[PDB]
Amino acid sequence: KIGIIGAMQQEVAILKDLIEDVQEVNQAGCTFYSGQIQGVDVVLLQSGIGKVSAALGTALLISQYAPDVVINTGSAGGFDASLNVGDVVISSEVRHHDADVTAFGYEIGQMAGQPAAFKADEKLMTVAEQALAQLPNTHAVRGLICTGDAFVCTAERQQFIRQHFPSVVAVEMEASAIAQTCHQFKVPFVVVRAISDVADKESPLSFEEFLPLAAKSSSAMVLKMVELL
Amino acid sequence: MKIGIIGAMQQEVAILKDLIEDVQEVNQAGCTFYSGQIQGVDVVLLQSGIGKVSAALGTALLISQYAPDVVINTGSAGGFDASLNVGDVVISSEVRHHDADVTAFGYEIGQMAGQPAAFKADEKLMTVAEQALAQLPNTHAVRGLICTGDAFVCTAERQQFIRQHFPSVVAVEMEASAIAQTCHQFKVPFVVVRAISDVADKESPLSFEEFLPLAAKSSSAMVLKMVELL
Ligand SMILES: CCCCSC[C@H]1CN(Cc2c[nH]c3c(N)ncnc23)C[C@@H]1O
Ligand SMILES: CCCCSC[C@H]1CN(Cc2c[nH]c3c(N)ncnc23)C[C@@H]1O
Repeated sequence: KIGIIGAMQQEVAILKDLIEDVQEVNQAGCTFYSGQIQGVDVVLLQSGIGKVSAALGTALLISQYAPDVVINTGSAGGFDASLNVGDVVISSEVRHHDADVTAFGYEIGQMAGQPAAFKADEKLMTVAEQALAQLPNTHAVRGLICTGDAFVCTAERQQFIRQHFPSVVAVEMEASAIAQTCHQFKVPFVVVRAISDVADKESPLSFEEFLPLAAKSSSAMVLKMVELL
Repeated sequence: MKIGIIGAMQQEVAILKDLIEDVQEVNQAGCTFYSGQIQGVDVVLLQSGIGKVSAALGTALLISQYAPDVVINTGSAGGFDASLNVGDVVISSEVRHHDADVTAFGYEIGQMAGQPAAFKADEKLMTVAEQALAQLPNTHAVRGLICTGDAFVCTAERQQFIRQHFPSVVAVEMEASAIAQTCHQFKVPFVVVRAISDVADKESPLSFEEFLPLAAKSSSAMVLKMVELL
C-alpha cells in the first residue's frame, strides 16, 4: 500500500483521476481516495494547506489505512541555483525552517522531542532516482527540503532560511509535518515535488502560472515510482 | 459525556493523570492517552508532546478514536499582558498562529490558507472556566487572544514582531493553535486554560524551568474544577 499526500486539489487531481474502484472518504476537511493505480494499492490524501492540516491528515492516513510508505507530492519554491519551473526536487531530509527552541540547546529548526532533521527513506530515494531515469527531459535535484507555515516570497525571509539552512534546495508548507508524523509512526517517507517558483518577489505570479506544470511534473514522477514497487 | 484534556509536557499532565480512576493507558505515535473517570466524569487525557505537529497529530488521534465532546488545552504559557505574573491563569477567547504568513495571497497575518483567521473558543467552555476561577481567589486571570508558534519566545525582537501583528496577545505558547485548528476541522468545541511560567524575555528559560511546576498546579486546579462543572 502506497500512501500519497498532497495539500491542494490541483496537486492531487492528476493522480485522483487515474485510480480505479475509487472509494472517496472525506473527514475533518481531508479527503481520502483509496483504490488501485495499475494494480498497486494506493491511498491519496488531500490534506489542505500548512503544517497543522498536513499533520492531522497524515495522522488520520497512517492510523486508519496503515500504508507501507508515504510519498509527498506537489509544488515547491526553489532555492537551488539550477532549478527552473517544472524541475523536480527529491528530499534527502526534511527540516522545519520556522522551528526555534534554541533557548534549550536544540539546534535551529529542531523541535523539542524531535530529531534536527527527518531523513527520507533510502529505498524510496533510490526508487525516485529510478523513476527520474524514466523522464529523460526533466531535471531534478536531491537535497534538504525546508518547511514552514509561510509562503516564502520576500528577500528577508529567503535570507533567514539560507542562513540557517545553507544546503536547502527547496521550500514548502507541509513536508516537515508529514515527515515528523511519519517519524513518530515509524513509517518510511519521501518527498518528491516540482518547482513552481523561486521564492522571491515574483513567486505569487510564478506560482499562479506554474502550479499546473509543477503538479504535472510531480505527478508524473509519482506515477512512475508507483509502478517501481 | 466525555472531556478531552490535552497537555504537551509530562509535567503539565502529571497532576491530572494521578486523579483518573480506572485509568487505561495507550502509547501510540509517541503520544499517550489516559482514559477513565474523575469524580464520575468520563475523560481522556492526552500528552501530545511539544510543538504544532505533535499537537495536531495527537489531537487528530484523540478525536477520531475517542470522540470527546469537548477539548480543554492545559499547561504553561509565556505572558504578554502586563498584569500577568507567574502562576496567573490565561483563558483563550480565541487562538491564532503568530507564525503563519500567507499574506502574499490575500490572507491576513497569522491566517493559514483555507482556515479562519482565528479559532474562537466555545462560549459555554469560556463560561465554565470563568466559574472555575470564581473558586480560586488569589489567582489572577486574563481572558483573551492566545498566539501559537513553533518557537519558544525569549527575545525582544520576536516579542516585538508578535505584538506588532497581534497587538492584543495576552499570551504565547506552542500547541494551542494546532489543537484549536484541528478541533475546528473536526467541529469539536475547545478552550485553552493555561498558566504563566515566564514573561517571554531573556530570563524566560530559567523562569520557565523554575515555574513550570507552579503553572502546572495553577492550570490543573482550573481544569479539575471545570471537569466537576461539566
Ligand atoms: C492561495 C493558495 C495559497 C498557496 S500557499 C503555497 C502552497 C504551495 N505549496 C508549495 C510551495 C510552492 N511555492 C512555495 C513558496 N514560495 N513557499 C512555500 N511553499 C511553496 C505549499 C502550499 O501548500
Ligand atoms: C524543555 C523542553 C522545551 C520547552 S519548550 C516550551 C514548552 C512550554 N509550553 C508553553 C510555554 C511557556 N512559555 C513559553 C514561551 N516563552 N514561548 C512559547 N511557549 C511557551 C510550550 C512548549 O511546549
